[PDB]
Amino acid sequence: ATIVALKYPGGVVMAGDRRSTQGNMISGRDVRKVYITDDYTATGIAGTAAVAVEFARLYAVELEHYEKLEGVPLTFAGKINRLAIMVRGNLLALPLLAGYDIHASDPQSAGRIVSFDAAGGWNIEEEGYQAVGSGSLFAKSSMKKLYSQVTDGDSGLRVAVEALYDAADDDSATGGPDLVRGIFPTAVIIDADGAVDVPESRIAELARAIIESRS
Amino acid sequence: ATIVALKYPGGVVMAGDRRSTQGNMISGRDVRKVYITDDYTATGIAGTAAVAVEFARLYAVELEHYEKLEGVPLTFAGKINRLAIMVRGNLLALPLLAGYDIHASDPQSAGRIVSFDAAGGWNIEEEGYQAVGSGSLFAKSSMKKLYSQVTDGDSGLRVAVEALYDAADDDSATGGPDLVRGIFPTAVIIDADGAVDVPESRIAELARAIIESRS
Amino acid sequence: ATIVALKYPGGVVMAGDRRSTQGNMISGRDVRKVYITDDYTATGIAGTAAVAVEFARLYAVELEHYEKLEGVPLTFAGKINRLAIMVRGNLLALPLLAGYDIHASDPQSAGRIVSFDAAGGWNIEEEGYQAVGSGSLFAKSSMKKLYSQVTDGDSGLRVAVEALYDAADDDSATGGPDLVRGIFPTAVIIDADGAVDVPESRIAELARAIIESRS
Amino acid sequence: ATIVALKYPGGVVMAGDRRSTQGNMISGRDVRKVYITDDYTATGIAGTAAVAVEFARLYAVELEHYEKLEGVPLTFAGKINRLAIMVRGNLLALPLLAGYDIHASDPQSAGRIVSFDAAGGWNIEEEGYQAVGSGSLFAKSSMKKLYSQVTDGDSGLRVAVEALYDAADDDSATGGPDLVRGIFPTAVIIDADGAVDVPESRIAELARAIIESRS
Amino acid sequence: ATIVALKYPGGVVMAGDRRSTQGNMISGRDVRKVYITDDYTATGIAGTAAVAVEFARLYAVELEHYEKLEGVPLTFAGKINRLAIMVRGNLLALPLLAGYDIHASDPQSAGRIVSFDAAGGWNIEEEGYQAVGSGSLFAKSSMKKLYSQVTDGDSGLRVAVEALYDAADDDSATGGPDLVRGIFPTAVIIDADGAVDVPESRIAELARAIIESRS
Amino acid sequence: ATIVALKYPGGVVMAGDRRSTQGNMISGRDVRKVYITDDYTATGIAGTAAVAVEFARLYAVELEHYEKLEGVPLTFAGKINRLAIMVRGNLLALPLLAGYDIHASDPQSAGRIVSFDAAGGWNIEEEGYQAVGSGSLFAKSSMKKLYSQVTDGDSGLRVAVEALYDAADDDSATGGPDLVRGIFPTAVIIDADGAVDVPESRIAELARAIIESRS
Amino acid sequence: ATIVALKYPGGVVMAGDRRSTQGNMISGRDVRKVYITDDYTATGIAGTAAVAVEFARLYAVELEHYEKLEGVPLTFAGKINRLAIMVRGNLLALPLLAGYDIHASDPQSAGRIVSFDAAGGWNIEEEGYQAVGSGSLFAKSSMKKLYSQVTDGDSGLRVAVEALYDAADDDSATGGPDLVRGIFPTAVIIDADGAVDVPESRIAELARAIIESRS
Amino acid sequence: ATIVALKYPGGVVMAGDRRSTQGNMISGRDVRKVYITDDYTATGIAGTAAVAVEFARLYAVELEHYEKLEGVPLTFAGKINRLAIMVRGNLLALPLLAGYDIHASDPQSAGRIVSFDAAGGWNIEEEGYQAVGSGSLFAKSSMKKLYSQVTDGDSGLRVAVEALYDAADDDSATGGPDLVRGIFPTAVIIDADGAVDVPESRIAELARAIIESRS
Amino acid sequence: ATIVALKYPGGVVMAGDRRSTQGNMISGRDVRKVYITDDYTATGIAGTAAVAVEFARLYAVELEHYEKLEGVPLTFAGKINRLAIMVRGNLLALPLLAGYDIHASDPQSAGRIVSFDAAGGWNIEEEGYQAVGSGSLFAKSSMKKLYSQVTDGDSGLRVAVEALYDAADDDSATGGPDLVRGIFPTAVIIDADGAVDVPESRIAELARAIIESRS
Repeated sequence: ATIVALKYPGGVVMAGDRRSTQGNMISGRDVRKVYITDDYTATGIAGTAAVAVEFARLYAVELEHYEKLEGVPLTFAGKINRLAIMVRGNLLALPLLAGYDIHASDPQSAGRIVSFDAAGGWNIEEEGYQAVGSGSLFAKSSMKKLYSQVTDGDSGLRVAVEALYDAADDDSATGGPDLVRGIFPTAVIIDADGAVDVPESRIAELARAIIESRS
Repeated sequence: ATIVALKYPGGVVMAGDRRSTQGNMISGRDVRKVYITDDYTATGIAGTAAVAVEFARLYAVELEHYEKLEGVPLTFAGKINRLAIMVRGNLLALPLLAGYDIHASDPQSAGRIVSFDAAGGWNIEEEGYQAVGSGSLFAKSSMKKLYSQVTDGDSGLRVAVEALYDAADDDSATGGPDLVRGIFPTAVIIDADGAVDVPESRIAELARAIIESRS
Repeated sequence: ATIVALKYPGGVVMAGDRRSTQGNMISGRDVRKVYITDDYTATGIAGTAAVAVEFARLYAVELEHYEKLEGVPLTFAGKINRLAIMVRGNLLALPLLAGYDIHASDPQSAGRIVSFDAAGGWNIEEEGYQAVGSGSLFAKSSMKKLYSQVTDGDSGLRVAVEALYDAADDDSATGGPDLVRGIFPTAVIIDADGAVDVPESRIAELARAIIESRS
Repeated sequence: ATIVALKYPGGVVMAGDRRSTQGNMISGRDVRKVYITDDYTATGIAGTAAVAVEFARLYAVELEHYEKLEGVPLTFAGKINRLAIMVRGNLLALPLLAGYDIHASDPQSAGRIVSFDAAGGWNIEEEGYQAVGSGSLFAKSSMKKLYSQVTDGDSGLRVAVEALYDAADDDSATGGPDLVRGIFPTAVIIDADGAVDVPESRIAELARAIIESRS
Repeated sequence: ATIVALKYPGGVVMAGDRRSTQGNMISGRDVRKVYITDDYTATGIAGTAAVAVEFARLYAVELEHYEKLEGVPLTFAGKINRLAIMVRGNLLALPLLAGYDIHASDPQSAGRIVSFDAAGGWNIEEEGYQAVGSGSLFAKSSMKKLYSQVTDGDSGLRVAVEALYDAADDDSATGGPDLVRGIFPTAVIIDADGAVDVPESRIAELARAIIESRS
Repeated sequence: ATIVALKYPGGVVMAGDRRSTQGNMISGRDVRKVYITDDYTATGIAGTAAVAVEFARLYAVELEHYEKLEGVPLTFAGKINRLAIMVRGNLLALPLLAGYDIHASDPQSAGRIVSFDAAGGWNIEEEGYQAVGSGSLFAKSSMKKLYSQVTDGDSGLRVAVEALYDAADDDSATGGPDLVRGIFPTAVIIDADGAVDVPESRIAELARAIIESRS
Repeated sequence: ATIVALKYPGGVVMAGDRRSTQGNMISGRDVRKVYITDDYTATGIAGTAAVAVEFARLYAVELEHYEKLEGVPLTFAGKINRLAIMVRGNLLALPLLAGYDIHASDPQSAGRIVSFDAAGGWNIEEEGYQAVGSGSLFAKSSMKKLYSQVTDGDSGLRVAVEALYDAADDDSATGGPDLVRGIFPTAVIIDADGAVDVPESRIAELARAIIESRS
Repeated sequence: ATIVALKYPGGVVMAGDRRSTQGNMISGRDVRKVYITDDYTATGIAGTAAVAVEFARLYAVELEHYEKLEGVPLTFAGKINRLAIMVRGNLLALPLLAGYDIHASDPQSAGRIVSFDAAGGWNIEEEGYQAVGSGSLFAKSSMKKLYSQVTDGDSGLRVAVEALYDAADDDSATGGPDLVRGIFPTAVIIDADGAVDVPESRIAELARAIIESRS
Repeated sequence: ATIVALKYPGGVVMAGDRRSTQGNMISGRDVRKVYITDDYTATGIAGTAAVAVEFARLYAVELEHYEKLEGVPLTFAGKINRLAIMVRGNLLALPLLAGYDIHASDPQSAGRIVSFDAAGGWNIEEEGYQAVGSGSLFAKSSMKKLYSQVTDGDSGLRVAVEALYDAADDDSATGGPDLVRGIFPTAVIIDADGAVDVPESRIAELARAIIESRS
């Protein structure tokens, strides 16, 4: 499994693969690993569907509990602090966080990426892209060369899909586009208007274009 | 990796995949695992290309040494005896042997399949098909249902390619047809006229037909 | 032991074998491993009769306690949540859940199958069939080829019995139809009218027909 | 696997099952475990076909080497001595030996059964029957009650087949009569005229009669 | 030690041996291992006299406590549930339970046998006989052949004594009839009129008849 | 197993039991553990029949080789020296040696008993009796009280049989007189005229008399 | 150390040795190991004086506490139950209990002997004698032959002293009569009139007579 | 350390870094890891200078010994066979081989790359580029995107230097261009005219251009 | 076991006990542990009779071999050198050596005692007495007080017997005078006329006198 997040002017994009395996045997085919936990925040865990969905549900419940109790949503700094408490208490796969900062001075530079290390410490990415999972190295090396082509949301989505394809090309634990069954990776786009899921047809067309170009 | 061999009236077919990995990382893309070691005998080892090619070279050298020394090729019973000595001396992956018995009373029932267990003991298959490797179980379960359709060499080749596809569908260590790079599994057909390699275009067309049917 | 569940238009079917062993010695001959725990829900545990019956009794008591306390039966989403709490608390063999969703928009697509992994996480099957136990791989590989013939309840029952037969054919820990003692596998069918046990004579006739066809 | 040998007036009978497994998975279906190594001697090893056939071949070669060198066949006492040397050198499964003593004073009491323990020591049976393998206990307990019915070769063969059936009934590693595939146990009868293999039709009829009686 | 229980029309019988040893040395000669814990229920533990008598005393105290508190004896289903709680709490040798169901629809089919596995799970026997202990296998194999002769209480008692004799014949940890000291196995018969101990003279005569027949 | 040897005026007697077991299961019923290896010497090994018979054969071959080479039998001191070399080379059960010294000054005090310890050192008994095996302690304690009644060969034989009975009474690994099958212990008597085997009828009558007296 | 207790008509006797050692070095010379804990009950522990005296003191305090609280002495069945609770709580050497049952129907058969195994379970002796300690086997084997001579208290005392002498003769950890220092074993006799200590002169005379007879 | 080799039309290029470390401490600054061992063959070992230089010297001595003995240089197939013998004998770091095949039918497709796995098996690269060492993954991922720009020797050299820079950017064990000390990576170019070392000024200019472009 | 040697004017005396045990059980009663290996030399090993007698035989054979080869007996210095070679080669119990030096300048000071440590090094005693074995400490402490009374051979013998008695009084592994069986310790006296064994009656009288004095 591999989850990739990269920043573009005016927002941030997130995507993940759809494969879960027990060693050398394929366990699932349409595993969803990216979820929307808030109006301006999405999370992703590289692992089984159950762990990721439980983590997303717990984070959403915590955020909504604070929101209902105090009547105001938490600041982005406070959102990261609560997430790290949950990660430390659990310990395991580590989560990836991407969101939008609506209180930032510059709207064009408001997208954020947060990563947690093995020890549970959180770091804020400054290179504009981050990948986690087994194929994280290949995806990051691909984004290193492909990040110069990102200028808007569509370019960022294309680059993320290409990074996922490159990661799946070199890792057997990551699944590539399934053009026989029709199962493509899921993506989430967060901007000033909020976090929205990308429709499967645009994902499908981008994957088909990348596959045709690679031939 | 998975190597499948099945018997058809008047001969026998053998095929193998083209993937080698170090755990979760793909190492090779066009690995050849089936070789022709005699005029009426082919062998296959599920593993790296180097081990398989060295084993095939050693077996061919031994057979040719006996042939040149005594002026007559060994009997099929004597060929199996020498192979088991080589397997026992080495110990590891285990080989698969398929050949044609030209001294058999019935030419239509002359194809043979030989398998070696972990302890090194050899067994002669009587069910008409055999598969070895990590995806051997899935391939054998597929041939269990698909063996009723085998009536000639082409039907056997189609069934073998379908078995390889089914094995690759459930195992991440076995590679399926590569329709982007153009790398398809290798096959060997042995009949009364001798062992011959199958051209890559017929392999390609059968793989394409199977993929289209599966969609 | 092997428990197989597959979906058909308008419902879902579940079946299991009748063998329990201590290693290489047969312990029981008429072990029941599928139980009805609710009007629209059945469960199955691959193991001894005592563990399965205790699990079914506990689940039924929990469901009935909530039903009597709140006056309304739990939703299907809430039923899975309570079951996962019980599985996590115990840890062991893992359960298989099949039920009918009466609140679904499409009645023809209301059957559900739920599986729990080793870590205790629950997953909802989307491929239409699922098998658990020691012979799960063979049963799943058989259903992979036989699922195209399922169009109603009787077809699904035939396919499930054939899958159980194929699983018992390759595994020594799973028992096949006993035509001398008269012990055949047990099956449960859940539809819009509720969960009902299948009579032993229809099971017997289907097993006899399959055995005759295999000869 | 289980090999049973019992004495009848004027000879001795030997039989074995046709199942080989790797733990809980069935490996073979028509494994032969009883072989004729001399004109008045047969042997049987509970295990894989390769080990048993190699042991029989080695024993036959040794016996024939002595026979050709000295011009006279070895005495029965000398045959056991050479066999124990081979067993000790190897060490593992242990062999079972049955033969006819043509130099005995009483022709009716000439059948012999020899067993080797774990330490490699040989013992001559005096209770008239002996069983080795995983299901040896059940077979011996069955022969304990069924030995009173043995009065000739046919009665002994029936009792041996019934003992094999009883052993397979309680052990999952021993295979019973296959009335679908048509694979029945192999038997060898040794008398004053020499050791002969029993035809498969008489085996089949006895198995069918026993199965019908058990119903 | 070995405890055997078998069902006959209108009741059930239970018997056990009278030997306790510390490895290869005999410790006791007249150990009693079967006790009456209720008007329609008896239990037996294969082990030392102290453990069995303490278990029987505890079970009787629990049953009588419930009987005095609620004024009505427990149902047979409730009696098994309380016994399993005691077995689980202790963990060891495992108990054997035999009793009469006075609320059953058919009086002739009211005898019950309950067995507990190593994990502590309880199972209800359906084959009509059950044996526990070190010589359980031999006793069960003997009852397999001798169960066709059971038609009343006396026939069942004879078959149970013969099973105990056969178990003691092959196991050194089980004691046979002592015709020098005069110590014979103890038996308990439960019918519609209640559980009663069998007098030692009928046990003695049956043992003497069996010994004479075996000579 | 237990082997007992005691001295009487003018000779020495030796006897052993007829039981061999693998732990708690009886392996043999008529095991012979005492053999005659010379005209004035017998040996006995507590263990399986194969080890004892091989040891006796080797000792006899060594003695006969020296006798044929030098033309004169070895002295009793030289016989013990060669036996200790064989015991040390092997290392295991330890042997017991009893013989007659024809060169002794006093014919009435010529019987000898030799015992080997765990370290392999040999000792000459001076208390007049010695027992080896698992039940050696009970047999020796019985002979301690019963040695005052030995005045000739028949008295010594009776005392030896009684010692064997007492040893079997307290040890489960030693077999007592079998009055159903008719298997009684074997005995050897060595005097000035040589070593002779005792007929089974005198053994049988002495065992029957002892059993009757014990009742 | 060895403690021996045997029953005679109308009572019971108990005796023990006077040696305590730390391995191969003698620690004490006049250790007392038998104590009177009640009017009709005595106990003995094979070990150091401190442990035995503390155990006797605790048992006496418990018995007297119940006697003073309820005004009536405990029944013999209740006395054993309290003792087993003390033994189980401690866990070690195991105690030996001998007493008189004044409520028994037959006064001549009122003596009782109770033994505790390693697991802490109590057993009531029925063979009339029991010995515990390191030399228990020799003492029991001696009493086996010497029990036929017991007809009154004096005969039982003589037999007990002889058993102690025989146990000390074969065990280095048990001390025999000291005719230089004047230290002889201690004995306790319990009858209908109560438990009384035997004077040292009668012990001394019996030991001297036994020693003279043995010479 | 990282060694990269890639093929261009009419030849092949090889390059390596100049860093050797003991864990986290830098050991060397100008380590040479690529050597010319023949007129048409160069080798490279990722490790210390001593091991690489000894390996190159041994390979050159072996090749020259065969050349002088037989008067003709070895074929490319024979050169690989001798190298694998040396690798197997040593076992450790694994070598990388690049050379020119002058007997190939197509001069433009004559460059060869050979890699040895951990087990010592040799493989011939078909993807046109190969990298070994600690930073091999990053270098290979960089060449994956940069291989489309290779059309001649200079383009291949630029791509190799860029791959080395990318590998050093992500790995702390690989050294990048030293613009203060003046130490740049070493490169070897093999073509139809033979293997030649690249001058340090062209390496320096390419490194400077890449660094300027990256800024 | 304990062996004591002490010097008196004009010679030296040596004595040892007659007990051999396996832990807490007595093995022998008349074990001899002191032997005469030369005309002026005796040795003693604390252990089993077999080891001591074999050591004495080997030493005597070596001494006699040198004596016959060279025609002159070895010097006392050369005798110790050969003994140490034998001790070192064996490695275990350690020997004690006592002898007479006939070439000494002072005949009254010619007795010698040699001791070997655990490492095998030999030392010559200068305190006039030495004891080895388990009870060596007690014997040495007794001789420390009793050495002032030694003035001739008889006084030394009395002191040695008293030391043995004191050693046996405190150690359970050493046997004291047996006044019932008549087994007393063995002693050897070496003087100018040679080494001679002490008759058993003088040993007996000295032991009786010591025992009477101790009372």
